[PDB]
Amino acid sequence: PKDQRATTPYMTKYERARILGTRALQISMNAPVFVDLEGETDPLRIAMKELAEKKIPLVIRRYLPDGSFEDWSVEELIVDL
Amino acid sequence: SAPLRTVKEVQFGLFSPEEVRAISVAKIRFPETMDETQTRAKIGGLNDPRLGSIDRNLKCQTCQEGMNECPGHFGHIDLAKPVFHVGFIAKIKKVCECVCMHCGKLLLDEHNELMRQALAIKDSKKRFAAIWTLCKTKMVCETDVPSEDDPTQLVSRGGCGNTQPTIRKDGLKLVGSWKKDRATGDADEPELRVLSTEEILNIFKHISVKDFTSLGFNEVFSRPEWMILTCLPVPPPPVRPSISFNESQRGEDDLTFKLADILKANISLETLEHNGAPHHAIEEAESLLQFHVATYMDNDIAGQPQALQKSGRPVKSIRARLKGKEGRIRGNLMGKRVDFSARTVISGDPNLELDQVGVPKSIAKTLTYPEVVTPYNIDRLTQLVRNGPNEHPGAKYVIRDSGDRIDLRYSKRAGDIQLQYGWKVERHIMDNDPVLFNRQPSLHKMSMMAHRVKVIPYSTFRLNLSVTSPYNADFDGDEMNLHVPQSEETRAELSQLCAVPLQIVSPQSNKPCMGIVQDTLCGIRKLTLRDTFIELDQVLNMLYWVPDWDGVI
Amino acid sequence: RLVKALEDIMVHYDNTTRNSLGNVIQFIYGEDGMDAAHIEKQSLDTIGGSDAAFEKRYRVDLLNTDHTLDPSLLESGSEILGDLKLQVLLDEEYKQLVKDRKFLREVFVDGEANWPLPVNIRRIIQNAQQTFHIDHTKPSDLTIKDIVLGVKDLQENLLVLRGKNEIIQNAQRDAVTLFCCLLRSRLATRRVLQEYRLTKQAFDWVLSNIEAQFLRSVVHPGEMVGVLAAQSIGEPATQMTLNTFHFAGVASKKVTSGVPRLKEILNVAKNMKTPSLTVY
Amino acid sequence: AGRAALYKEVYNVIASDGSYVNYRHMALLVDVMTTQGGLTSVTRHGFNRSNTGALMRCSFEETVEILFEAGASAELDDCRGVSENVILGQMAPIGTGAFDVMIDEESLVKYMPEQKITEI
Amino acid sequence: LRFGEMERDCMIAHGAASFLKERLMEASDAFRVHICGICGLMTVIAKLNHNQFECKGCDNKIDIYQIHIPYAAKLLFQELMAMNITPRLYTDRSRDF
Amino acid sequence: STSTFQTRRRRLKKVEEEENAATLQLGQEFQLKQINHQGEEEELIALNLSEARLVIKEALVERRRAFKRSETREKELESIDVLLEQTTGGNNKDLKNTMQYLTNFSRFRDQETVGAVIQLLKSTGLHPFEVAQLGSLACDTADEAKTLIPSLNNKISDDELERILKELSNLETLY
Amino acid sequence: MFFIKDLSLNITLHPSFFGPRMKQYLKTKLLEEVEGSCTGKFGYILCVLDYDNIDIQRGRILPTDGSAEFNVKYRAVVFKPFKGEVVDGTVVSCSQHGFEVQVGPMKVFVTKHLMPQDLTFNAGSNPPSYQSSEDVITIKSRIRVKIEGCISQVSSIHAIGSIKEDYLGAI
RNA sequence: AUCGAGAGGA
DNA sequence: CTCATAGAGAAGGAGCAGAGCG
DNA sequence: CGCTCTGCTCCTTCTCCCATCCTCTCGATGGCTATGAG
Ligand SMILES: [Mg+2]
Ligand SMILES: [Zn+2]
Ligand SMILES: [Zn+2]
Ligand SMILES: [Zn+2]
Repeated sequence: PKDQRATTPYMTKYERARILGTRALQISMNAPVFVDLEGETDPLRIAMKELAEKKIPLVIRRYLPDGSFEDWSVEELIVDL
Repeated sequence: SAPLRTVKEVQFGLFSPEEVRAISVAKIRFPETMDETQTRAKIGGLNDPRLGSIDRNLKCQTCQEGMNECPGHFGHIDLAKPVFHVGFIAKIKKVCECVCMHCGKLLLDEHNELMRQALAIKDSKKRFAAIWTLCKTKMVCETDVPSEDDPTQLVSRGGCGNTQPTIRKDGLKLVGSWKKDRATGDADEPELRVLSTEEILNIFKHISVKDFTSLGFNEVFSRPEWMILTCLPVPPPPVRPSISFNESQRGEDDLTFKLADILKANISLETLEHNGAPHHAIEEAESLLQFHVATYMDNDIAGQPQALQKSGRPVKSIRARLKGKEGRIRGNLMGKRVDFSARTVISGDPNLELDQVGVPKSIAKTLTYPEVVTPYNIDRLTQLVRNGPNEHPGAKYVIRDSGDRIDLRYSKRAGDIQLQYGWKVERHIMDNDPVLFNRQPSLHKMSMMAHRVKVIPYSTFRLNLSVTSPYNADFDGDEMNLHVPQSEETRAELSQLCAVPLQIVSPQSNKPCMGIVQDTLCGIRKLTLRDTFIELDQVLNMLYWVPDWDGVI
Repeated sequence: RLVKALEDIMVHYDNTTRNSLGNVIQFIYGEDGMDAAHIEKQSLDTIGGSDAAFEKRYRVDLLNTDHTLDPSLLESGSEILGDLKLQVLLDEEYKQLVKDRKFLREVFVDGEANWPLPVNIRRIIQNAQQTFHIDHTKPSDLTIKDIVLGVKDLQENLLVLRGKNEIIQNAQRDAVTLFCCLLRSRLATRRVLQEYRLTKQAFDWVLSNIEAQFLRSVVHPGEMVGVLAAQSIGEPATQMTLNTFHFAGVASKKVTSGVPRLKEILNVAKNMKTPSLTVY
Repeated sequence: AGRAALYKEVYNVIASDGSYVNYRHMALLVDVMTTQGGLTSVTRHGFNRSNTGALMRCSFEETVEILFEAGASAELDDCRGVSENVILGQMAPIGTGAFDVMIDEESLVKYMPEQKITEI
Repeated sequence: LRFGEMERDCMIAHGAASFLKERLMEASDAFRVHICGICGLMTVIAKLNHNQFECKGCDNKIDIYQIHIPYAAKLLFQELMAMNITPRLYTDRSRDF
Repeated sequence: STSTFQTRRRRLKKVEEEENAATLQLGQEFQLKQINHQGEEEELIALNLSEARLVIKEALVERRRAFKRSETREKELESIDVLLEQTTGGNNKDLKNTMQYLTNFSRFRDQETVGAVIQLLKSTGLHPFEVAQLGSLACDTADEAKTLIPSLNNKISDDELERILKELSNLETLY
Repeated sequence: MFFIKDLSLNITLHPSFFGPRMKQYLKTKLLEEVEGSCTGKFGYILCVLDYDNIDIQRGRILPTDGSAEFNVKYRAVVFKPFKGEVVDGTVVSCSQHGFEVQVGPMKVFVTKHLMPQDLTFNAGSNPPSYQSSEDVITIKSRIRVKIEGCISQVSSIHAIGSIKEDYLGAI
């Protein structure tokens, strides 16, 4: 589904958590970032920076009642839910 | 190299003796066990015929693997005689309410729309319940059966052309009572005799797939002959524990023992039939085997016929070993012991924050956490190494990238380490670590919380006094339930899960989970009285006191 | 037992509630999709209210002096007065409000005005008064259309759902009907002008804040309602001690209650040892 | 009518002298019991006696008693049970497991800017 | 420290299957098995450094899967073997939906 | 590796397929009418000897071109070795052998000629398999074709077999 | 004989993956697994079709760790012979046991019992040929072999066929 | 190790 | 010949009271 | 007009589960019967 993605355009705290944890993990795994390590050593704060900026290498698969799914990118989603 | 996968569809049913033999690791035929009777070994056809490993015996179907990531292997004892499985005896018994002998089908058919409506039941579990309800009236295997349309035309199908027998409870088996009992002086009262397993198998032999499936079941995964036990599994020692009490003693799975007894009993039967014996001698030995097996499998057999193991111990059957309540289902399946946990007595402390716990340094001394090496923390990590497992702000282990959990207690590396990115520095627990705390029992989220660490001298948990509200607690020796997260991701989640702000108000009634301390409240009431005024010097100290003070009097 | 009984209950992305069979238990979260965390019990000003009082509080007339508002209170009040079509503009919503009252007397025939609601205007207007430091001696810059047509738009803007089914839209419309009643009542034009003296800047500001919260009050999906509900009932259920007596009562006879009643209910035990009826 | 009336009494009598606790949710639970157009009894002959995942039903009350039928009818585990997956050491489709994070090829192209390092 | 069902219930209310699982297996269980997919049973001859893990009766050295399962779950399977009740643990969801 | 697409119906071992006979007894994997991983009915592409070379030649050039983004039979064999140096490093020797092999047995070395070959065979409604057998099979007479291919023996007239065959013979002279 | 099909390969992303050369690498990896692979299900992987335009789908996150899943689609052509299938092959080798024959990417067994009974090994006739009848067959010669079956090995496949027939024989 | 009974704690 | 040694429920069941064809 | 087949309704009978987590010591098995050496 392209413009057929009927779920909300907002990202939930659950999704947020998965994202944050994911990026924090990636930080601890020496992953590249969208926002540079500006002094701060804490991955959660580091992630928080690019998280706030929605600069996240990520898409979430939501699901339909028939088992299908929707493509919601981080940039697509509104970080307020 | 097997691909990493996840189970999506588990097909259930009963195992096929045929396939069982085909996949059998060993035939298993020895009525005895370990050391072949004092020879420092195991048994030719039991215990070691390519079966699972034991302590220091690599075996494991001669695939070694020690006994770490090493599953064992099952042998399979073919049975000379067929044994009725109890859980299916009851089912078969009910099935027999509609069974028609020699026709591969039942007493009822399509020649009656009402029967067709019973047949029209989608759920076969209900379908045959209705069939049982109906077929029990006039259970007669008529050879030719009148068609619904013009009954003068009869449809042949009653392969045994006679009345059908009824069933009565009789110990290990059931008694066949062949209907009869006809008008001519109660002619041939229901021919009484214990039902033959072979007779039942003859039924199974003639059962068609069409009708078998009209009764549900599963012609592939649940076939009627698999209700009869004709070959039994022989678990590897890990599954049917060998055991060793005190010092290198025995005490093994008594089912191995009882099974050997069953086999020995079978052997005496083998003799009774092979060399010859009274049919009653043969009868009883077999009756006993049905008995031994029934109780072997599940010792919950009709109360009275429930023998106690040779040391006066209610034979612990397969089911007994596998029961619930506690047993297995709750014993481990609904609750396992946690390696990163604690049970430590709590206490109050008015100086601490809601999520700042005064954590006993004695605990900090005993607990650690697997951090990883990054270029922006290496120096601090080498300080942990220099601190060793001695300092409370030190470390105990480091997993070297190769998978080596380095023990700093004995290592001289306190002054020497080549930390590369990602080594798991198992440091001591430090302040602010989001550790779980809880008070059981409870029927609400409030009670499980994640909080920041504040290490303390003296020990006991120094807690914000208001914590007792959401926990409905007190400080009466309550050994707080702790669980320490090992995942960084989880640590982040915990700030997003059990933070006080995220818990304090419950949508249940949408209420805050605590209020002002009763001493404080009354004091405040006094504080809010019209005559309440305060001295500057008192105020000054208060102004310092209050952390929110902006510097303005 | 109850934990297990209520275990399999959850919210899908489409916000329906269903079991593991997919059977839709409930086609909509708590019949509103709104988060209880953000719901509060408050009084609605049109459950009671005499016929006259209703009209006096809400009716506005450009020709009938009885409900004519102060022409200086509103910057353009003296201009608007006399223009019948704008009296009609107002009447559209007024007649709907009195119709709403006609409905409400049936909706909550028990006369209860105080109900758990997602929206609290009284708090909002407190915020607005403080936000702009409103000078209540000066004329307001709102127009009659800003108020009437603006609220019609506001009503239309309460987009809790994400779809295109006329039917679910209707469900949405019903869900906020109480709120549009409220807007027509608590915030009737003369209330806006006489009671609140709302400026346009404040008005506009408020509108943006209404939606902000409206959004924030929406329920998340993927929820295991079963345990959430089980805790919400079970925890207090244990606190609810005592059964058939020793907590006062009306009937002199003891009444099957507490867990005796619970149990026979839980296990469908139709054996009423205290089989009463109340016939009106 | 009886469903609603039951709830009516539930609230009036079962809740009764307590506190407000989401009457609609209370009502829902009543609806749950009767979604089939009948009424579930909280027992082995009611709640257990369903058409649902046997493993879940086993964790509720009975054991092999249930399994015997599963073997007889040759049931199959479709791996969609919430708690059942948990029992299997798997993650259930609830909360953190209710959605599947991904990085689509499409977005990976989006993640090929001057910060080419966002490509993976 | 024994895990309780209420602790589970909390994880359920939280949706914290993550933490649940790291305690469930990462800190208290898990076992690496080779299950022979073709029949859904662990009919696997353990040909470790050969990669020839023949499935007896299937003659299958290929359709075998690596699965990280609870040791207790391993036992459950084995119990079912002892119990004579089939559980063909297949990894393929043929049920479209 | 996959090569599945077709969903299963019986995961449990049953009969293990039918015998893989040349008499169009192709398996599900070699189903003449099936759907590929694009959701497109990709009928069994029973590739012929000479046209395989066209495909391979193109592929050798393809790989080389993709990399760039980042005549006698003997002359052709020389060119193949050059392409092998350009496209591999001793890997997929299966291909190395195949293309040298196909070159050695080429009968329709050029695409234009092959197009005509394809046209003749598919115009008669031959199964993809049967087309492949004839497109690759050199043949002096229909009796050879029928003996070597029984499915022609029991289905196709000799008039048509010979008509096409001698036209193919001419196309062989037209490599 | 050779069969083209749009196939797929499940490649899993792991934490080692962080840089800017996605499909570039994946194409290499794909070929490393796929090219030359040999299993009876399809025979021999002759060649992957369409090096570019690779459908890697996505990097679906696998939350158990820092891995992610890319099911990669591509076309490929394979070699597969059938019972009684007539093949213009060529000889690889020869001993007194018989011949080893090359067809495309596969080796084929053409033994002395699959060849005409009037033809026996003659070491005096080099390359170590069979030479006791008009069917003189040398290593350097070619051969029309009718594959009677496929003796699949684990790592490779050795088909088996014969030439003892009027329209079969050395080429 | 292992189960059984008893005492106690909240 | 002599010692030594190994309460409440569901479920089932039996009886008691009718319609219809030979 | 009377008797079979059938219908439901009554008592009789069997059988079931009974809170959550946690902490200790005292106890482990018992009286009876057949084969071979100096
Ligand atoms: Mg206490
Ligand atoms: Zn092993
Ligand atoms: Zn019959
Ligand atoms: Zn298998």
